[PDB]
Amino acid sequence: GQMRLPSADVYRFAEPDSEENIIFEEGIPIIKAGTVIKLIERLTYHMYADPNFVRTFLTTYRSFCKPQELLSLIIERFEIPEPEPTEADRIAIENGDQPLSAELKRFRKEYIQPVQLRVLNVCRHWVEHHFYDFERDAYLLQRMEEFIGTVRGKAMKKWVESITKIIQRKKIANITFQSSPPTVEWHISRPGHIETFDLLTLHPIEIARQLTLLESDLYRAVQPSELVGSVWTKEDKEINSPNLLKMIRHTTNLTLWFEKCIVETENLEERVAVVSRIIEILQVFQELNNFNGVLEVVSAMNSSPVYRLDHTFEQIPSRQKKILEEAHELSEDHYKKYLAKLRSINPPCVPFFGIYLTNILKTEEGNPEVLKRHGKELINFSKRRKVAEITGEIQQYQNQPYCLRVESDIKRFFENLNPMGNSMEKEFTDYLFNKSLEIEPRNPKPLPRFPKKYSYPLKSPGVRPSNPR
Amino acid sequence: GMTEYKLVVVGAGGVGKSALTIQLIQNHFVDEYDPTIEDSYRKQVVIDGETCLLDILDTAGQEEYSAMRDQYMRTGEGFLCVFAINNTKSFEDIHQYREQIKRVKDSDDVPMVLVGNKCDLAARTVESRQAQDLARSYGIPYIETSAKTRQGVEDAFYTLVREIRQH
Amino acid sequence: MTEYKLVVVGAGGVGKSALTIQLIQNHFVDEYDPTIEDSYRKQVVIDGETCLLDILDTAGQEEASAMRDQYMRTGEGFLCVFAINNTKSFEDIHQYREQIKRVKDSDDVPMVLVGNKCDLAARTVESRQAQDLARSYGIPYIETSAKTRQGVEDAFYTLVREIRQH
Ligand SMILES: Nc1nc2c(ncn2[C@@H]2O[C@H](COP(=O)(O)OP(=O)(O)NP(=O)(O)O)[C@@H](O)[C@H]2O)c(=O)[nH]1
Ligand SMILES: CCCNS(=O)(=O)c1ccc(F)cc1C
Ligand SMILES: [Mg+2]
Ligand code: NA
Repeated sequence: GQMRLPSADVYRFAEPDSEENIIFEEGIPIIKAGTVIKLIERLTYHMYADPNFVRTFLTTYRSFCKPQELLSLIIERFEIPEPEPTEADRIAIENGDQPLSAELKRFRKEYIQPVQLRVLNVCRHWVEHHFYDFERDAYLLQRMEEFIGTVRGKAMKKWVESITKIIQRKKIANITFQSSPPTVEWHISRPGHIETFDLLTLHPIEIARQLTLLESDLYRAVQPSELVGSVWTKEDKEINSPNLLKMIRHTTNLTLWFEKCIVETENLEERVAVVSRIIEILQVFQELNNFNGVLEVVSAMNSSPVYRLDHTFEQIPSRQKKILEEAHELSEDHYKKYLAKLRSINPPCVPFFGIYLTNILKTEEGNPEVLKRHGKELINFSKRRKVAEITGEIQQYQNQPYCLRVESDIKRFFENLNPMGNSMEKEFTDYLFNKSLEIEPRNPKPLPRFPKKYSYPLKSPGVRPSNPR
Repeated sequence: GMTEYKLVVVGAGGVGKSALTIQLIQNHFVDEYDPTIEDSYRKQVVIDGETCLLDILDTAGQEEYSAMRDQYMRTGEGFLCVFAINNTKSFEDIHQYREQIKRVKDSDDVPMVLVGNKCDLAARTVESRQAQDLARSYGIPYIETSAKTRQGVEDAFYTLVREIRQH
Repeated sequence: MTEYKLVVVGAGGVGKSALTIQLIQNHFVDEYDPTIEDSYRKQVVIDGETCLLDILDTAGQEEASAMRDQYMRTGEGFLCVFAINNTKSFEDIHQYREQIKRVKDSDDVPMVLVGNKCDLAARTVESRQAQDLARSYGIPYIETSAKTRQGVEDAFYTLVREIRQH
């Protein structure tokens, strides 16, 4: 038979499942909704582990339970009463013999030890992967340290001592590869000559590599805490989502820089060389699976100032138009081909973050926080699972590092890019559009001629890499 | 076969804009949504007895990708310009959204409607007369919608389709 | 994208977590933090086919030994890890092999035998003894180092191939 349980009067997590406290989806069960008590019971269930659920729960629980209350509930979960001696044990003791204690031993082995270990696994995951709760609430950290540091008994000792050390390390807080990174490539600008760095003087291969390292680092820095609760859209977004916003602002600045490079090149022949060079950079982004970079270029080419430059695109080689067209097709039909491509490539990659943001926001806006059943309000956990499916996908692409060497000066050049200067956004984007109208006027105004601005060769070195010994 | 209309939702973030398309496309009568689902943004409807397909682009949450707005907007034949009735700044943003749409579509007469969205019970700060006056100055319809009761939602989208049909 | 459920099993301290984190993050973990149960995901192209690996990293400490049936039921293939400088961990392999066979009620479960810590000179389990055991199970034997990455992709992706051909 099943093990008997403590009375639900002394231990709340022994209440029977019912539709008034838990609802399952239609081989472990998947929870649609439940009370917080039932969610914590299943988070730490004696019959099976559920590591996905642990991640889902710890990522999303703050929408229905405060951190201080979660800690109280898992401590309550941990403190399981042991059953009293059975009739057979009583009779043995009355005869001066040692009881077999079969039911007690089974309950320790099959209920207490698994539940307690799974409570500790929640604590371990909480500290290792969601430590921001403790950074933001020092008293919560004190309570966790005290709880872990006062767990007695030898069955849990190895993990209690380990978790104590992990906490202490987190309070005061290296890559190896299958090959060597390729040699850094140089074009007109030579190493150390940062004052000459520009779109056409750096090597297009190395522009794409260093932007990919930068954009990969920005992608990898975004934590789920910046996403759950749609906090990057709310009034405190600069406080709650700073790494996400830094990432988006880099993408916006690079797109605007591409546009500025194009429309401030007034000579038609020179501007063709600029657009051609940016499409070459896009080709290397594609080779590197840097989809953020691909869409940075596509967004620039389809901006109002650039899209209308028919005389420029007329002179772009057909093969390059085809590259740009196939990159643009990734975004068509609600990113259908992008999504399929992302799911097919071999990482490392840099995903485009915007689709994740829209899907998290719409999942949170389009589903209710609670389900009402039998007069009770149950936490709608299916909604939180959907959000954590998205944050899990984000995290899966944050693991793989690029095997590319940083060039500190090129990195600094792109970190410090500031195409808008001190101008406000409307002022600047109107400037870009007025430049577009200047360099290629609306029909029937004639096309003017403009002097060259570049004193160095415009011929691209191409985007196939070189390899000296 | 049937006509497909590509509609684009534009407006300030952080103030409930996404509720408009969610409430339209939703199982009207079950409050649930999975936006990752292929064609969670396509809906076959009958407007004035003529069946058509609505394809709605709502990039809610991507407002900080400001340099992508042109490309997103160019996909659209008609536009819902949405502000929140309790956020005056989102109402003041409408002028620049309209100017940007006109530039991207290269037309002074782009099908569009102005939508004032009630996203919560916080106090209204944009009176309907203010919004009606703005819409009249632009020559476009004004529709008010509730983010919770679905009121006005069908009217907003159907009015925009009529603007496209009568362009 | 086909999904594969891989489970890493073996005695405490043999390097199950270090192997998994090296595969997932290209990082070697120096600390010895005993695992309760961790799970990782990795999209990777293997033999030209994209798949999604779900990797369950399990507890080797004996205090968790009563909690294994639940993860052995879910797994589709098992990395059976010992350390080549730890003869007791090699002797523990057959206990994992037999439990997996019992739980899955099958003589034909995808498995790979992994001798980890091959960067260390002071070996106590000879390759021949481990290879003999692997042959008796009908499975490949791959020596690995979570520290240097030697053999790591080979071990995990060989297991994927055995699930694919199962
Ligand atoms: N030299 C060397 N040390 C290794 C290697 N793999 C793991 N180690 C070291 O061995 C120790 C235990 O590693 P760990 O991955 O935690 O082992 P585990 O099998 O996951 N332990 P558990 O079963 O308790 O979770 C750590 O100090 C780790 O750095 C390896 O290939 N070489
Ligand atoms: C009608 C969509 C065009 N967008 S595109 O594919 O990026 C492209 C393609 C070729 C070209 F010469 C210019 C552009 C801007
Ligand atoms: Mg481990
Ligand atoms: Na206001």
